[PDB]
Amino acid sequence: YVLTQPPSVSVAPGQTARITCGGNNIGSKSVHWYQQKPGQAPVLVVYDDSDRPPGIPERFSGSNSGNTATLTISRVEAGDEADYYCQVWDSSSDHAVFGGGTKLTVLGQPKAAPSVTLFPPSSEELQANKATLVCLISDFYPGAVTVAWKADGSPVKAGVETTTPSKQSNNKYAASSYLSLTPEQWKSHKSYSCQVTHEGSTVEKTVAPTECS
Amino acid sequence: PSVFLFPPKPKDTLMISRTPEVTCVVVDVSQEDPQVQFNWYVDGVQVHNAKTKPREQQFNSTYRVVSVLTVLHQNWLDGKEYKCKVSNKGLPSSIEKTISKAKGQPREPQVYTLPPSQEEMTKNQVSLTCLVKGFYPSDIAVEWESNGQPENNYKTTPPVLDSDGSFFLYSRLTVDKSRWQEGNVFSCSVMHEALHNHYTQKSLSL
Amino acid sequence: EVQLVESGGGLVQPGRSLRLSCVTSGFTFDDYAMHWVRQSPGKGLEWVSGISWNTGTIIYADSVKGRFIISRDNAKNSLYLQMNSLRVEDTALYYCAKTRSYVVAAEYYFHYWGQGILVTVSSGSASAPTLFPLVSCENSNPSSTVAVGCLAQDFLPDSITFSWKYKNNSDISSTRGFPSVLRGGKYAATSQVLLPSKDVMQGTNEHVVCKVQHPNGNKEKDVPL
Repeated sequence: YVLTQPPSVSVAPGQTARITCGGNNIGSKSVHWYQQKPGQAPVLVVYDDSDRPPGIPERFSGSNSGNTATLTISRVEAGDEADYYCQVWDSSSDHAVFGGGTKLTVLGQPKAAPSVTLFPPSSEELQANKATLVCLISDFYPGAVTVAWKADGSPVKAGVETTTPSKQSNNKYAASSYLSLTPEQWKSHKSYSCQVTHEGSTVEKTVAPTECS
Repeated sequence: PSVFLFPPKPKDTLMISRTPEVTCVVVDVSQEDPQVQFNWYVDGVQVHNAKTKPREQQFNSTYRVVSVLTVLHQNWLDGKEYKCKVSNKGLPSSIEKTISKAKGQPREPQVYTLPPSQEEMTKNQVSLTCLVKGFYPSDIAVEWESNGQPENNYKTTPPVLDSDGSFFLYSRLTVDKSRWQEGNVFSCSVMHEALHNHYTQKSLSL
Repeated sequence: EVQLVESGGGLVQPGRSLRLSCVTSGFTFDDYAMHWVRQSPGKGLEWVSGISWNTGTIIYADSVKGRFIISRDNAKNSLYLQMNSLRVEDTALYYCAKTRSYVVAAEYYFHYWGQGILVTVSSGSASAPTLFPLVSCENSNPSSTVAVGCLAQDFLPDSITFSWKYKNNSDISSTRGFPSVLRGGKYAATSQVLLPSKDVMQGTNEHVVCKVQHPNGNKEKDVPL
């Protein structure tokens, strides 16, 4: 089975955060929701579609019908800032499928534009018969960006390994995206591009295997 | 010798992890020889022997002949007739008994928690109520728990046959008002055949 | 109160094995199917295995079938996970879970989770990070001088605190730090330093310097200007 939930959801305090859990005929299954806070094990906030475990605040409501399950959080507060996962047991194959997870960023400060720079793998790496494209993304809020790699326009899926955004200390979030490819692959393409989408806005930088001769 | 056939515990039939049993017990044995016979007719199939082993829990002079029967959850929940054919060297003929679940279409119970009456707050121990109504059959199981721990200080009234043909009951938890004032969250957990997962619970707080 | 406590091991070389354990408390173990769910260091949860109350029904994840072996011990209120034929991809925080279902075929939901123990699968334990400089190109007029960046890789475990040095007193004491990434049996982390043009304020920037502070394995690489 496949579940699909938006990477992030930014809502200012007071507003209601509705997290969507997409699923093919998900209405025949009972969605469950877990809340995972940074460095803390996830907690069951909603189960069997709409039921809430003793203690979980009323503002946490579950919904599910047709092709969509929607977790709704009324009067969203800062303490509600964490990752929300929608899980469902696939009766057809005995497997528990979790969604990708959604980051409920309770808006506090203004949104910052991400600065991204792609650095070419240094000759030293090439010498070691390896090639790595390092895409650095910094100073962005909310702390959530989707980074994508593509060689000559066509998206490269294998070899990608991106880190999760981190606020570190400077308040603003940062991240890093890697593309560990073979030194030959690097030389067998006109240009490589790293595109980061920070909520609608897609910014991309291109690094070509050659510039002049 | 009088024979008494008893059903399995409501919890025992609802949760797959437990083993629901049917009990055939007897009182007042005739003075002669203990030649007894058992023929468990399970609405078609027959086990005959089962596990008729009278573990004589002798206290003073009492000790009866009990005969439990391991029951398959669904078989009980589908209305199979479990008969016990007890006999003995003294009785003129074998006395039989038959049990099954309360025949009728099951109805999902509706659970409502009720906070302490404002008049009761004058007292040191307020009581939390749990209304469980509109269910059928009567066989149900209600428990109370605070912070993931069962609360033993609670009683539950037997099922009253409402006008609607269904049943209803009340479970009363007795908690120190100090604890209730602290905003603790208590939960009324009910288990019943016609419930989604044979389970459901409602919380209370301040 | 219900508490699931896991033990198991930690760092291990691929191919090796590990046996995890989970001792439960606060509920009747015999009544609930326990499950193991891992969380890949940095992204999402992933269900691993599960076993019925009477051990009768055992189930595993496709990406685990054949390798991992889930077990339980009602008498000892314990749940196990024999991790055979480990692999680097298995590096994750393993969580123990308690479900809550009574019906024959229920759509399991993880009622209680443990704190989660960590298994790290990789070759070398403590590794000296190989430092490779990263360079972009000259810039100033069209946009901010991106200058250069330092890519520190081949270190394990983490515990890294990089520092860029200059020929003179580092006035603008700042550096664009970034998170470390989970690589094949090793870690990697870059550090970018934007440069506000080529202000040759006495000190001639012949080449920038990058140094990595890591317990066991100190290195310093030369970076251009």
